[PDB]
Amino acid sequence: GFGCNGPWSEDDMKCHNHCKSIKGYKGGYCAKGGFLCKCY
Amino acid sequence: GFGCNGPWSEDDMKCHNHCKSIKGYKGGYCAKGGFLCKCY
Amino acid sequence: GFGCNGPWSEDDMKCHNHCKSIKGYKGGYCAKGGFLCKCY
Amino acid sequence: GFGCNGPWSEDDMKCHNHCKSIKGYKGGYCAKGGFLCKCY
Amino acid sequence: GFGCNGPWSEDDMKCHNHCKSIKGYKGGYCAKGGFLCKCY
Amino acid sequence: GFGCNGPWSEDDMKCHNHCKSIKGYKGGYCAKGGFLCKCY
Amino acid sequence: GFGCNGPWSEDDMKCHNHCKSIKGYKGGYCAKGGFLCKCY
Amino acid sequence: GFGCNGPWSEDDMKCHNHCKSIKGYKGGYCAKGGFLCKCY
Amino acid sequence: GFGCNGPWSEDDMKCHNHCKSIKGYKGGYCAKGGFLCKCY
Amino acid sequence: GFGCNGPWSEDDMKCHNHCKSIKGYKGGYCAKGGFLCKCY
Amino acid sequence: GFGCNGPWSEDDMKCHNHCKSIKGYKGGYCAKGGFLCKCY
Amino acid sequence: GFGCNGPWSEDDMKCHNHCKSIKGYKGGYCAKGGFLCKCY
Amino acid sequence: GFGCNGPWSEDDMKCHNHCKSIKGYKGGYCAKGGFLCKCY
Amino acid sequence: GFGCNGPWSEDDMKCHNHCKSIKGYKGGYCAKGGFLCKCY
Amino acid sequence: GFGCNGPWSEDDMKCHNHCKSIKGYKGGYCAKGGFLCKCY
Amino acid sequence: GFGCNGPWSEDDMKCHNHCKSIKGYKGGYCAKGGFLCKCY
Amino acid sequence: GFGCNGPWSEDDMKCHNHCKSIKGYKGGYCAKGGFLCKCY
Amino acid sequence: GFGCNGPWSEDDMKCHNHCKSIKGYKGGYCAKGGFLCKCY
Amino acid sequence: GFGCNGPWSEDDMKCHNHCKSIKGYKGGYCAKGGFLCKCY
Amino acid sequence: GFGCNGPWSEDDMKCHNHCKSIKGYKGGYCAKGGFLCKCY
Amino acid sequence: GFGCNGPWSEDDMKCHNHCKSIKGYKGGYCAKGGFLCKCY
Amino acid sequence: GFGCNGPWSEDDMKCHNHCKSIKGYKGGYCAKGGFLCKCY
Amino acid sequence: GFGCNGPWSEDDMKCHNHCKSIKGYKGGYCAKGGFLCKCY
Amino acid sequence: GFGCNGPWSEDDMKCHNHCKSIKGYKGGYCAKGGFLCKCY
Amino acid sequence: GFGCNGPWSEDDMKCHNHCKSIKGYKGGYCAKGGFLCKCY
Repeated sequence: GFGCNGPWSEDDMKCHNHCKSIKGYKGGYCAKGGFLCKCY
Repeated sequence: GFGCNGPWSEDDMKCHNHCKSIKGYKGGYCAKGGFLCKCY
Repeated sequence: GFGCNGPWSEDDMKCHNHCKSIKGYKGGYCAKGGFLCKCY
Repeated sequence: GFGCNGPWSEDDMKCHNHCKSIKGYKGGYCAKGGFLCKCY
Repeated sequence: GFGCNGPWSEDDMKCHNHCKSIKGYKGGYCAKGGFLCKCY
Repeated sequence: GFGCNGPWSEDDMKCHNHCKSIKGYKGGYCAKGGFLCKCY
Repeated sequence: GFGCNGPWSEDDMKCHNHCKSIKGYKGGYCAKGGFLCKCY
Repeated sequence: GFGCNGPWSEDDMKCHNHCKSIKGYKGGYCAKGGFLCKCY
Repeated sequence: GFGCNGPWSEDDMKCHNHCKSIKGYKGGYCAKGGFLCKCY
Repeated sequence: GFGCNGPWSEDDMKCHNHCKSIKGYKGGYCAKGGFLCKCY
Repeated sequence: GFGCNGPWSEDDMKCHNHCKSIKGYKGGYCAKGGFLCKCY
Repeated sequence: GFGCNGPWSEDDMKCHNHCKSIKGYKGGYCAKGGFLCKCY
Repeated sequence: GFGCNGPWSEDDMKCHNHCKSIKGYKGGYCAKGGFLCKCY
Repeated sequence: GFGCNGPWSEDDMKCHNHCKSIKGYKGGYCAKGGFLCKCY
Repeated sequence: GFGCNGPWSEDDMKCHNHCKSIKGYKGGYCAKGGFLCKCY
Repeated sequence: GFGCNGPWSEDDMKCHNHCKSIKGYKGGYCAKGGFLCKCY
Repeated sequence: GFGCNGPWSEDDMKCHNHCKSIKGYKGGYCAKGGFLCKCY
Repeated sequence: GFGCNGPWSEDDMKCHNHCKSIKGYKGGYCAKGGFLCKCY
Repeated sequence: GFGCNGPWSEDDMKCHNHCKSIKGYKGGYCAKGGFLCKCY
Repeated sequence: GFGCNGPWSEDDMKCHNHCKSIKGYKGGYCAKGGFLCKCY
Repeated sequence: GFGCNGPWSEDDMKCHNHCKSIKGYKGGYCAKGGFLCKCY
Repeated sequence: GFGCNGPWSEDDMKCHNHCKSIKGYKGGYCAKGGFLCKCY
Repeated sequence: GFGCNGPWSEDDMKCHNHCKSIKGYKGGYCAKGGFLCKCY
Repeated sequence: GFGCNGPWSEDDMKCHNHCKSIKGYKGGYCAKGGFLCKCY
Repeated sequence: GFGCNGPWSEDDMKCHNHCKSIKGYKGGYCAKGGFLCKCY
């Protein structure tokens, strides 16, 4: 979810913004080859 | 199922929430290129 | 069949349940881009 | 034909059964986005 | 024409048979979402 | 809208032209698997 | 409803406008393969 | 547009031919997971 | 084109065979993540 | 081809089995990042 | 985001240009194996 | 095969378990940069 | 496995923690150039 | 960019040619493990 | 882990900083040829 | 280029053969840790 | 760190320049066989 | 080539066996720090 | 070979054990600066 | 072995401790220019 | 730096030429066991 | 050990300091041609 | 340079041959403990 | 230490200068056959 | 050359045998402190 949907993803930052909603995380990215919102 | 339906999927967390319904799993994602609810 | 009908599919588990009807298979999913009930 | 008629298709296996009528094919599915009986 | 008439189509192969009437084509299907006899 | 209507869409550029009607956008396309006019 | 009626839909924005009638939503589209007014 | 319509696309080269209509481009392809005519 | 259509591609060798139609090329494959017939 | 189709590939050994069909090759794999049947 | 989308990325410099938008950074690249816009 | 599918691989031990099925081998790993089940 | 997946690995300690599950081993690392969980 | 895209890179010399476009540089290569066009 | 990931490592000091988290250690480095966070 | 692409390189001699195309050079190799065709 | 990364290091002086940032040190080098920024 | 590929090399003796294919040479090894098949 | 692979070697005794497989030799070591299994 | 690995050796006493495991030997050192565990 | 990079160094004279850039020095060499450009 | 590592040794006094840790010894040095910490 | 590279040197006579290129010198050798081409 | 490192020593006077740092000593030299800084 | 390579030399008689290849010489040895094949 959060937009991590492979080639059909769109740069909506939903993964990034959602990850930003958690303390200790300054961003997120589509891991698992573009299919998981992984927060860091 | 559980919303893992490729480009026609919608961020309903149905995969994630369904995976959450099992002990030992803190989330889920659309593996198999967005076509399988894989729990982790 | 078994519900693997692209965007018009509904999460009826018919693919999954049908795949469950075979020994050695613990689930199924809509492969071929959501148009084939592939059992695993 | 053979039931591959998009959202108006019904799970009659007509595509699958028809494909089964040919040697070397163990099934069929509605390719072309649910509008062609493709045998495999 | 040739039977490609959406949900009111009937599996008369008229699209398929008509497409078969042309060299280089081994079949046909109701493209444009079930409303055009497309030959292949 | 704007023609993004899945397989029944027609190449009327209505999505593209409509997107062109907004500053900063040089085109548009049928995202959400062909069912949303997404402007870019 | 709201115009999400598959190939017989017309670009009346009824889905879009209806979705606009709810706070937090900047548009809507015909999900479920053109048969549900999904608001976003 | 230009035929980039996901699984319902047909190999009409409309994307490719349209891209060919621009200097500096020797072809085109359906990017965005088969839903955008991207010229190169 | 030539069958390079992501998950909805089918192993028709159309990319490969089409690439074979050019001197100096012994095959082809679906580059750009399965969305371009790249000849080699 | 031969199943080398990125994340949408399935472990059908089609690449491997196809490579096995050539003398001097004891297997094959999806090179080019999972998008080419490379025989060895 | 910013185009870092694995094999489906396109050389749009969106990662690079976006990274350029920050002082002290003269470029960017798709780290995490092509799935994160890392600025440098 | 056997799960050696680059970033889209999942830790199913299919490579490892498959390699275990051969005498003289105590494990396996995804060589060729994560795209070949190499047994050892 | 155990997370040793080259550039797509994530610092989940799965290799390390898994290695810790064996007596005589105080850690593990991704040998074979980041593609094997080697325990020490 | 410039083709430095890991395993999905193609030998288009785009990195090399782009680097050649700068005085004092006689070539370029995909540093950062194949993910950065580094000029030399 | 801790960033010791061969050529795909980035100078995040994660190895160094992590090693700093232990008494008696004034730094760390990527031993085992860049694939192990060794503390000193 | 010329096949010097780290772990995803294949023994195509493209580096070697390309280097052979220059007088005074009897071979080539993937320097820079497998990421540059260096001629000698 | 600081560029001391074995064969994948690049002559960026990051080790040297970083070492220069400390009083009493007129340079630095990649000790530990090219894997530690040692200041002198 | 011949397997001399740094940490991603595998003990396939391809360097050694290839060197054995030349008179006056009783073996070979991966010189240039594991990146050249040097025959002796 | 036989594990003599520079810094990426692991103490598998493969060089030593392999050397032990020859009469007159009571051990082996990684000569040529850790890149040749030399038997003694 | 036993840590005698040239410049990439680390002062783990593995050579020394291993040599200590034999009667008549009070230590060991990396002979052959740092590439052999010689016991004394 | 300046090419003094152990076994991965290449005879680019970068150490030598760089040392030549200073008055009183007629050459340079890779001291510290091939890991420091020492000028003389 | 203790830093007695031939040309790759660094003047860390580890040999000397370690030797100092024993009564009756006022220093140490790298005997065996720079490859053994000999205490005196 | 000229092959004087410690244990990783190879008997290429590059030091010797290079020294031969100067009048008054009948050979050369790797002085400075195998790390300088000294001509005589 | 202090530069007394056999053939790999360099005339840095580190032995001499270090010896000069002690009253009653007007110099130092590399005793023990070039492997000990002996002060006099 | 000819094996006169300091502590990393091996008793290959290459110096001796090479010296034997000249009339008036009954042997050779590694002069210059083990770094020159001197014939006598």
